[PDB]
Amino acid sequence: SNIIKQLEQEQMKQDVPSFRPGDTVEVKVWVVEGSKKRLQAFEGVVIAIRNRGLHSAFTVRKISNGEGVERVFQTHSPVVDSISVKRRGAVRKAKLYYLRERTGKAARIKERLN
Amino acid sequence: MIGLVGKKVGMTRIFTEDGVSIPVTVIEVEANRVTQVKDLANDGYRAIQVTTGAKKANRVTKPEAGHFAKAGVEAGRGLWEFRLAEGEEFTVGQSISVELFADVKKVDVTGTSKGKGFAGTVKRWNFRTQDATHGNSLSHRVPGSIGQNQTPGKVFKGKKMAGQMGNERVTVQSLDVVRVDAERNLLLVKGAVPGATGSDLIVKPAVKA
Amino acid sequence: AVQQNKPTRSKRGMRRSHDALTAVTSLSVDKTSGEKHLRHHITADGYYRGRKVIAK
Amino acid sequence: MRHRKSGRQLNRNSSHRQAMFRNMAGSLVRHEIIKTTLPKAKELRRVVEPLITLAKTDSVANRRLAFARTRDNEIVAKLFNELGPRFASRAGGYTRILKCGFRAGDNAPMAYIELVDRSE
Amino acid sequence: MIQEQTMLNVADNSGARRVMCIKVLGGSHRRYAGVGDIIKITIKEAIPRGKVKKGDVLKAVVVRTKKGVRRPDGSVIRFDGNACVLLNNNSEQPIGTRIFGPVTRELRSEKFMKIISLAPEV
RNA sequence: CGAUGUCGGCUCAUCACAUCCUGGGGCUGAAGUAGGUCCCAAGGGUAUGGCUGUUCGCCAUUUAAAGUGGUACGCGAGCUGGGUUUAGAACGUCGUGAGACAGUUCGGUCCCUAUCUGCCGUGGGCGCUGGAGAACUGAGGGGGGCUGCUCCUAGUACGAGAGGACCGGAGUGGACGCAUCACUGGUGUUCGGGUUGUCAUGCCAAUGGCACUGCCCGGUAGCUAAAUGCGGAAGAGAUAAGUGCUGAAAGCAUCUAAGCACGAAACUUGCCCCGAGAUGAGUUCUCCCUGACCCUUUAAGGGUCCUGAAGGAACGUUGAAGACGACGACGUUGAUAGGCCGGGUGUGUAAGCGCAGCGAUGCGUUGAGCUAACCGGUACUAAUGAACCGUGAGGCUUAACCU
RNA sequence: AAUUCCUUGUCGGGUAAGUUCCGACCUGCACGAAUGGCGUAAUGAUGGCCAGGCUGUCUCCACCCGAGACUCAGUGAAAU
RNA sequence: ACACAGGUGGUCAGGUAGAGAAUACCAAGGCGCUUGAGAGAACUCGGGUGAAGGAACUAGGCAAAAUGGUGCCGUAACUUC
Repeated sequence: SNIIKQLEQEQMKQDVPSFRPGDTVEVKVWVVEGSKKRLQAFEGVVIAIRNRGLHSAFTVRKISNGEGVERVFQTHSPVVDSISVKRRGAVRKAKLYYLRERTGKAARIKERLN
Repeated sequence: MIGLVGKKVGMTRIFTEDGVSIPVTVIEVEANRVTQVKDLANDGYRAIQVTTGAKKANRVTKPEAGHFAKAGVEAGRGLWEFRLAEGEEFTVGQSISVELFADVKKVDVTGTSKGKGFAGTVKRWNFRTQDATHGNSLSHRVPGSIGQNQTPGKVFKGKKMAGQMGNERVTVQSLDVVRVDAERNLLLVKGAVPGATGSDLIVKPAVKA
Repeated sequence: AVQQNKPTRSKRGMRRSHDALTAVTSLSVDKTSGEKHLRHHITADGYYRGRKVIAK
Repeated sequence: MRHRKSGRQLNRNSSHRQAMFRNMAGSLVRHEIIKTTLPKAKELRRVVEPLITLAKTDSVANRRLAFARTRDNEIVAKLFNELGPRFASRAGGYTRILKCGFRAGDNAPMAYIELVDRSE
Repeated sequence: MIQEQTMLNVADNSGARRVMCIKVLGGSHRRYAGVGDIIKITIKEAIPRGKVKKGDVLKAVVVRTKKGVRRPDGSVIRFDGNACVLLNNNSEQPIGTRIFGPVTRELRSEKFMKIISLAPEV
């Protein structure tokens, strides 16, 4: 039924970037706490991103030592305000999972400059 | 006021500002052809035949076709009927849409629940698996007991045993409508309805508020 | 006992009443050969629908 | 029942199913018609049809394509050079199946599978 | 999960860092604890510089888990390991004077007042 | 005693009510909040951890509550096999001794190709009265009948004060069911890439075979909880305990006699499913069949001529059907399924070519090469035009109207 | 305790609880110095206990693969 | 008993890898396990991968799992040194 294949495109956002693992994109969310509308940024590196169109997956990890946080955001989520785009990373894995157990000097990556 | 027939066609998500994914069942409803309104034709009451659609002209049967032959010689793909009490109706060539629900709340749906073949036990009756060590005597996926020694000399009627899942409907009553779109055939209901994508669905207002 | 009394010869026949020998009905006649066959298989003379599919 | 996962299993392992239908596809190139079991006739296609489609478009060089299989001197010479110009005008539909009863009773179901273009 | 025999990090000062879970609290036939829920915990090493002793059993609130949370914001949030806050044996609420790492705010009961008010968590 | 395998445990049952928890009522040496107590009640709910071979027991932590019990103190052709109760040996000890010990310590045998009933799932034959299709009705059955916290009532009634309520709607968890793969994890021997050793193509390149999917990293479709969503409502009928009115036996009194209304979480329903073999086979709608001759003690047979519907199956393409059947879409008056084409997801920039480096190897022509289930195009391939069963208006009586 | 019935004794160490263990006490139904009495390097596919590691043993199993099973064509038993 | 996954003294020692008659691929040389064909059910024998914890299991951490190579550094208590 083509209605499903309509609804998965006609809901796509029109101010969203295309980005990769190892990037840092400075995502912002509304928090949805109290009547005084908040805004919160989550800082860290992209470990998984795209593709499912509207449904596309997007996960960020803080990689802080000795302990940090990993969060799922999803590029078209109703609660995401913005994706700001900050730094690049030089990594070839489509899933950054070899880094997902690192936090020390083994977690430093090249920022895709030449 | 009566009900409608359509098809599941898939699972989808609601994209709510509560951040949760929340499932919604699509339910695609082509306008039901309402090919006959009855006047005291059996058991002293009034009813309407809602008619889900039609059949391919090359694959028609004579005893099925005669039920729709005044509206067309192409059958109806669903000989469903409903009681007429909330109105007075006459038979015309205008199909009824999901606009029937534009001021309605809380509905119930008959589906075509999970066809799993054999189904077994762990995925039929939520059974558990027995101790897999100290040496296992061909007794890993076994029920334990099914009864008790000699006094009954039988298994009880309505015992849980292995047996298939399929050839079943199931009716779900915790539903309400979201889209009601007579221009997209899109009913859209809160939560997940029984059966796979090809399941044929019957919807009406629920008596539970 | 392993069996308490040997079964009646009726029980043997009642299984055979659900064991109908497949013998197939409505044999098709070929459009070029002198053979008859099953509707979707080749004749023993190498013809199908009167077309000579194989040598003999 | 596993009916939503589509594909015929047909015996042993994917290494023997590679080797046997690769050998039998070599024999199909020799005779252009083969008699075997009705399930085998359906799965033989999956070696033969890609080698005919590999020759569908005419383009120079790159004869290294697929050159680790069907390399016997009695049939390798027909790859591109006959598998192209005998089917490349038809736009698919290279082969047809026809049942032929059973084997020696020994009740295995038999079929003939042929190419839609055969030469003698 | 946060379940029986699970070794955990204590979000409390002056004592030792290692503590062990023995069971889940509140409701019937309880397996597994989620973030904002209560457990009964053992003091595994204590240290003489803390306010509780080795082999004593206290009440604690689950504040972080390696699989974390997925119901409040709807999207999954995951931590690096597992930690809980340690409650006063009579007065309740945290026994120490400092709480380490990020903390839940999803629980609503006013018996947790001084940890559900924490501005650094919103 | 020509054997009927055990204690406890795993795992799963069924019943009692002497009710552990739930609802109703009356007292309390019960102000309010409560607890304990008794009278009605069994649909719904009824621990986990440790020591023990162990019921019981004792200890730890908690819960709405940690019921009292029957069944061969249920459940070994269901599982276990520590203690028991042997094959070997050991400590204590009696006796000159073999030996012995409901005294002790280790080591240590659980075999079986299920009958008839049954229970869970699934087909075929007959009958319903000429043959089929599909609904409706509901004689009948199954599903199902708990609970913490939090809000409001209200800091009101009540109470110096400490402390603090009805009614029962709402939110949020727990237990237990029900459903779903759009989410999110995991998998992914029908996808791609990296790679060790060796074998092949004479060598190298390149590609492939073998070695656990040879090893390694991601992954579509498919599936499934470790993921996801949702319940057991409102109202009606009828009750026992019990609360009362009106009132007599008993000129008073009284809740019972007449008369009557109320009263529970149970019961009868409502709801959801299945249900006419409901032979008691209903009711209705839709479809198919419009042929006679001869003979007679016949709600029956004999002879003979002509003649093959509806629908299902066959037949084969096959699906979100599947143990086999059965279901279902389509079948040339053809999108039923491949092939060919295209898109989607996954993989990750190759070989041929050119450049850098002594080289391994890298860069660029090249966002390359590849490919499966996801869902569109295209009759290129196959489901052909048929045929064998199934027939020819279907018995008897009574009532009515016509004759 | 490889030995002690009531008895699951006592205390220190210890475990969330230990009829476990180790050490201490003598508070061993008839342990007791050549079958010795007690320690003890070396040896242990070693009983009673602990920690550290590691896990499909478990919470609780989910998917993937072959070979049986299923179905079919042939050969064709036994207990009873 | 049978053409049965069994028993079985002696002779011989190619190439790559390896220490090797392990093991992995192959010569010379030999064989295709003498009942098979479909289907792709649980369940079952034998394999592969696995979230968040961990012995919470069991009379017994049983069974499984981790470790593991081969060169060098380093190495306690106890001891009859």
